[PDB]
Amino acid sequence: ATKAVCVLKGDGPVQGIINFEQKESNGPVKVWGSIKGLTEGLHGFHVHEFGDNTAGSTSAGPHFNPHVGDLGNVTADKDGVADVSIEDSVISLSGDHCIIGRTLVVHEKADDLGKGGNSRLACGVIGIA
Amino acid sequence: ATKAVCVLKGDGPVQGIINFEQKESNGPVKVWGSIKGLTEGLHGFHVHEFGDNTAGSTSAGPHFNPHVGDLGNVTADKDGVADVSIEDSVISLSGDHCIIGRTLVVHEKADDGSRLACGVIGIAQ
Repeated sequence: ATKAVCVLKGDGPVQGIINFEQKESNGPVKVWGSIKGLTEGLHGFHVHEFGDNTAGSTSAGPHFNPHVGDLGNVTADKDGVADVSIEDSVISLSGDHCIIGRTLVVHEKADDLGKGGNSRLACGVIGIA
Repeated sequence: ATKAVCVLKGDGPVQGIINFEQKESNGPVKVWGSIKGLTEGLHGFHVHEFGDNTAGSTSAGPHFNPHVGDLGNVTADKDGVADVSIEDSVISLSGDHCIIGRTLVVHEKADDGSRLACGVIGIAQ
């Protein structure tokens, strides 16, 4: 049973802790936790290719994609709090789609997931728990 | 798989960026960079087991050791800056001794105490 964690931090007040759990390699990964500092509403949620935070989230590179790193959206409540509880079957804590050592980021805007009719607030490197 | 980077940050003034490169699987890992904010002298330099920074360096766990994570000491000069240039053949960016996703920490006292700064080691390439 592999487990991962990510502390999200930015220049603003955005911050959170995200947990990852995968009990079977090639099984689904459960991701859960909370993020604070958000404007209420839908915020894009992505794993980026590089665990490079030398320039904050700016150095994280592209959406991870061996998108595979597309985890959808999170939703902030009126205290700007977002409870995250996701189960993703595309990402992984091992092998080919492993996300350990990569960057997690919550985006300013919602991710319309390509179905829209046509700044990165915080980030952290995904580490072993 | 072949390069890693780690931003070291703590509560105090210690901060740095550290690089890792391994172009051959299971080959020696080259580690280099600088750290500033240190008292002049010898400071312990280790990889700790968890990439868990939920409590700063406090949640980082024990020295990584399935020590494998011991990288020796860095040495701060009179301006409190330590230039690092190390070659370690025990750590790796893959396999059993993979340090990617784990925590790098520089310690208060020398390694013949309090963790001054830490960071999660991430993929740079």
